[PDB]
Amino acid sequence: RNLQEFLGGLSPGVLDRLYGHPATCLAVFRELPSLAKNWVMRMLFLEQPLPQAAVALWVKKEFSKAQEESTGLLSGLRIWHTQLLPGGLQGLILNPIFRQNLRIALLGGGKAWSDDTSQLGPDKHARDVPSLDKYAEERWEVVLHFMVGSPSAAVSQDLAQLLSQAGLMKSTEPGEPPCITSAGFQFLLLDTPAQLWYFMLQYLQTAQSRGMDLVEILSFLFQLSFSTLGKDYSVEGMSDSLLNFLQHLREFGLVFQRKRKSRRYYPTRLAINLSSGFIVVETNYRLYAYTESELQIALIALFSEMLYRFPNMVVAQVTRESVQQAIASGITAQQIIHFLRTRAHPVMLKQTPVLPPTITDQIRLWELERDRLRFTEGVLYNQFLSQVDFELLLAHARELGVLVFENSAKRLMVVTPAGHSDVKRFWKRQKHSS
Amino acid sequence: DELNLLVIVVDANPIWWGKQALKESQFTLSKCIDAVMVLGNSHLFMNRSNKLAVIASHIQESRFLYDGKYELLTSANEVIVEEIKDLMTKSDIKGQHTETLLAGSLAKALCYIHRMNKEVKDNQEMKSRILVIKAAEDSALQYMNFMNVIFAAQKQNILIDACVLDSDSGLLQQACDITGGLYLKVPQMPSLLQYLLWVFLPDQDQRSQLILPPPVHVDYRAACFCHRNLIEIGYVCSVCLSIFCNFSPICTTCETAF
Amino acid sequence: KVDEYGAKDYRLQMPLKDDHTSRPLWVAPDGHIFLEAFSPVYKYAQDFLVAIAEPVCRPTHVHEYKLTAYSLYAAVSVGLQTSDITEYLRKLSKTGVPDGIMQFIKLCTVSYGKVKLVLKHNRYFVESCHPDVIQHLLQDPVIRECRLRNSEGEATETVSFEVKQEMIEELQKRCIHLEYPLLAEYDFRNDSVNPDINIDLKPTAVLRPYQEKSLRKMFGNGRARSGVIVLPCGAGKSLVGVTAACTVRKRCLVLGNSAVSVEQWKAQFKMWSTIDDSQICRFTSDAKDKPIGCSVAISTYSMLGHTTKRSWEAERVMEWLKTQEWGLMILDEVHTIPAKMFRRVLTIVQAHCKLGLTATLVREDDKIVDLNFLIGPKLYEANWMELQNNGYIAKVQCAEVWCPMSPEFYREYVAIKTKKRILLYTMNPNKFRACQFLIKFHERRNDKIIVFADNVFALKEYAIRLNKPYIYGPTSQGERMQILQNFKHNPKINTIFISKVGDTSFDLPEANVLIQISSHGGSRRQEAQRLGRVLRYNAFFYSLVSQDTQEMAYSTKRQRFLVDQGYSFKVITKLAGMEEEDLAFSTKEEQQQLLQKVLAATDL
Amino acid sequence: GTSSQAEAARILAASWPQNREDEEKQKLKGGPKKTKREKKAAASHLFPFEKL
Ligand SMILES: [Zn+2]
Ligand SMILES: [Zn+2]
Repeated sequence: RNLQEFLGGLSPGVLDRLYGHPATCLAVFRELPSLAKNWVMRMLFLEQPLPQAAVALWVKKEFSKAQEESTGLLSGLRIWHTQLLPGGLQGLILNPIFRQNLRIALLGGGKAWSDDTSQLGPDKHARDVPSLDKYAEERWEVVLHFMVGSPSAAVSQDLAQLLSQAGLMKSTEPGEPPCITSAGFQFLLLDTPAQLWYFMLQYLQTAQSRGMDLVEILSFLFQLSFSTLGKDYSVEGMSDSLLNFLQHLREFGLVFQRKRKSRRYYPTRLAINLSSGFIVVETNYRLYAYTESELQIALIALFSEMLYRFPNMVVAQVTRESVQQAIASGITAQQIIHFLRTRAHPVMLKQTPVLPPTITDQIRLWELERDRLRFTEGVLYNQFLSQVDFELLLAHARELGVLVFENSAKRLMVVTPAGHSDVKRFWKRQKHSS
Repeated sequence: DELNLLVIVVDANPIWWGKQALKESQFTLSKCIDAVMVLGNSHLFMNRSNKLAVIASHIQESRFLYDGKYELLTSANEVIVEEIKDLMTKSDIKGQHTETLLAGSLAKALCYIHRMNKEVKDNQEMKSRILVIKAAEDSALQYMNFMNVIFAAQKQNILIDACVLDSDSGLLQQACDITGGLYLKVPQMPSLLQYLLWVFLPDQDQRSQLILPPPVHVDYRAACFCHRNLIEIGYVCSVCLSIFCNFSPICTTCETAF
Repeated sequence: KVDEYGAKDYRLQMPLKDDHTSRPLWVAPDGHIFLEAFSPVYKYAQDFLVAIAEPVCRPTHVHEYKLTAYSLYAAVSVGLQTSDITEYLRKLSKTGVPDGIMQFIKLCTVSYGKVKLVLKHNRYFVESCHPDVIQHLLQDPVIRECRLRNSEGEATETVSFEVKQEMIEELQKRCIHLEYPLLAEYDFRNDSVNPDINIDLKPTAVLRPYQEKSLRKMFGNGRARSGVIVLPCGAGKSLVGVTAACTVRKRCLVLGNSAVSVEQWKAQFKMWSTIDDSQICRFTSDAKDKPIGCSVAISTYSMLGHTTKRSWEAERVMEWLKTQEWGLMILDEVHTIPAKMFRRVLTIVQAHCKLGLTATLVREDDKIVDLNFLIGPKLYEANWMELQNNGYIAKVQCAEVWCPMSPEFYREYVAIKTKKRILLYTMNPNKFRACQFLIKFHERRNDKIIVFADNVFALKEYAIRLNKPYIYGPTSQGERMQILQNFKHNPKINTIFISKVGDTSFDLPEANVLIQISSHGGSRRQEAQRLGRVLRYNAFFYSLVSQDTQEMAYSTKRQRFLVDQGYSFKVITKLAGMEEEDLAFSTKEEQQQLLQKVLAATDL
Repeated sequence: GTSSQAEAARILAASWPQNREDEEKQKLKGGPKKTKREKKAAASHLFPFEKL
């Protein structure tokens, strides 16, 4: 799910409170479509609502579908609201709080998002951007290894409970480590920013369980998204619960902090992209990956056969058997294609499309092999003496919604096993009434 | 993967702004600079990958101008303010030159766009447009260079948008018509920012969706070689295609070419 | 060596990755070379690797080459020495050369020029610079039969002895097993024993730079050695042979496969060599243009190795031909050299240099390895991708489009197994409709079409249904010639059907569309040759197969050569506008009627 | 027969690799085209008979 889908399902009060922070308004604005952004900018300095027809006349007739989609999205996000214009007309005006906060974030005003940074002076134990990136990568690899279950990764029990609630891994027997399900494999195959966003959404959906303010967490996350890389910020000025949440971020590698009591924290590149190549693919079904970490090697080996492992290179061959095994593990072909496209080497970016069509088509065809046969358990009826009697029973089954397949030519029909009892009673009752 | 580059050329001719200040009108150069900065901030807000460049033209040369608000915008606005203050404070009138060096700024903008294009990753296309705000009168002495710049922009498929404030410029109209850009004259100067956000802010694909004012009556008057003045009817050589205001027994250009 | 993921991992073997990625090369412990094409030094690395190793795959990004003993023999045959090749391999490694490659290279390159085979006065001799190797190989029982009568010591000057002419193949096969490979170097610059002819190519037959590389590699230090040059049929292949014959300036012998290829070679010589018709002769028992006393003689196989009684004129010509030395014996279609009777053709005639030319070196029964010592090492292998990138070879858009099996045919296909199912998927109504649709679409745009189809029995009803010309194959000589002659210069007719006849080097005119149906089992050579008949997206060829049949596996296993060549086969499952127009077998009545006639064979 | 044409077309045109591709097409193509360059790439990789 995207950010807009999550925001649209929130209550109007939550949306109104979210707009109170300038950082949140910018994040919402940058998620809007291109047409919506122009409307927002035009209505930035309007103190009066505009007629719906007047706004509708800005876009041409052919692009009316996009206009309707953008208007519906804006209404769902509650950026603007309909006003009863005098004379029976309907006026459209942006939310005053959201508009004011957006203007403050753009034009200026109020206090800065962060409290201050020069009060404590220079950092005694400051790091560098490559060091922060390495720390974030190490944390993410540790998390993904703990998803696999290797003993090399040791995380807090709360993280394991969160993963269990996320459905990636289930602890059937207490004490023993949880077993990763098919959804866990699908999530592991997902891209790193996508994995971060999914994890954050799962956290937010269960945020109320810990008694934490959703609005504050969202505002802090959006503020972190727009933060400048390599620059620290003051921990002070935040509620304790948020601080606890920040600790979880320290576990996830999004935010670097030397000590729990330290007043400084350095956002990482992963945190920046939270709001939103080394693999070469050849026409002979060969992958040449410029990677060294065991994570990428395992990910590639999930859907391909490894051949050679040079110290800075991995040569693998994509075969039918490997792709079939990966699909049987629960990973779909679209996920594999998206993973290959995301990790595509910059050299392949010249090609249009980046991945050769033959390989993607072959992978999709290999995916279609598994679902060649379709299975539907049910009960077969073939003892219809009269067409009219068959029609009535078929209509009753369709009313019950338990029909699976019908053949009026030969008076043949199939119903679900659960609905067989109702059909049997109905057929017996009709004969009794006869 | 849609990358939009906005290069804003600001007519910083000191004479026109000084006359405007003496008029004690509701519009000043400071308000124009603020509107340009707000437009740039909005352009950067439109998309993450959007890139902004600001060039100010002066009688001397072209200057590359590039708490509660965005951090990158805060840095960008401060640099632009410092650059414009440095340009205006050190702007000394030394000579009889008064026309704005608009052509040189456009050439620098084209060079900058060409430089930025190569740095773009091959998987993405950098759609680039040039926005020009005109305050002083048009200069006919740079007709050939202006036409060369227009042709280069058309060859590289770069939109050129002109925002005339007081006096209409035929060269800007020709540039907008040839490059497919928008030419607009501001009726009310204080409302400049609203016009910029309503018209020039959206990209070309968005311009297809939106309804925009029709183009103004673009002129195509040529410039005589020996007069450098707009003319309606003139003599044109059949060899070098040079244009002359009066008939001559020998072509001056063809005389030069041996 | 370790199988944690089933992959041969050599991370610990070659850690020399100092700084940092500038060398676009990777080595392997056993042997292999990986090259990065997207490097500024791509051309120099390609020139270095071609001269030392043969390629195994050339995709668009990462080329893969293989190191073999014969490749190193060819490399040391050129002026390149051990120190130069080793230092340049170490120069571009980016990982460090494993200590399993240096020893192999040293062992291969040390014993190259120790033993030579020479021909003089119709006598074969083996000459060794180091006398010890003569005693080393003397104890070999197989070599002892070569000498007659026992060739005491042939004390000359350098120790040599004579060998049996008819058993030269056996000693060549044994020498490589003894790690003493033989070389066939002919120093044509200074002979004074051979009556060198006055052949001289006209200074108007310009040659492309890729042919220049092969020609230069053939003549490395002023001498010509036996080798194999692989160039596409559409590319210039006969031109290289003509230029080599002109440079050798000696009595040339050309061997073809078909009785029409000799005319092709004669035409090539008449076009690009400036030689009078008196000297040029064809020995194929068709015109008998006095082959006795000739400069360049062109003939074909299956006649020089007759196992039966030979014609009196042919017997006299063979007797004359077996009595003198030959300079640069040229073989065409060398891929089918290792046969029961074609191999002895090499031993039945005497020649100094044996130059073999082919376009499809791939062959089953793994007999290509024998060709390494039958003639020589693989000299040049053209890179087809870069060849077509220059625009001189048509960029053929390869297609592999399959059709579902109709129910009226699949029941019989799964019911029968005694080899009678070949016709079933061959005569698939869906494949017939697809072929007809392609034929009509490409005729509407005026494109020349060649339709290959084996199983001539099916081709009969496949061609008579559309009322289009077809070559049964044993039709005649004149009918095929006139059909192919009017095929090109006629807008009325632009499509023909071929039954395994076009699977060799013929004079077929330029074509843009090729549609093959029911080809041979797994012959990669046949498919490569058929693809070669199109190139000369200018063109594109299609292959039609039937789903859920052996044709799927056959097509998959017979395209592995072209994918190594760099071609990609796009899969087409739907044809646009299939129901737009009317096609044959529209209804089920004729489709089920086809079952009786396709089961009517009953060849028992 | 009139019905024979329709029956043969139904059987042949959608036998194996259409009864799942048409289902995916019906259950997909909800969002708009990401970029116009995808259509250019498709036109460049498509054979001439698939362009009409
Ligand atoms: Zn004049
Ligand atoms: Zn002139």
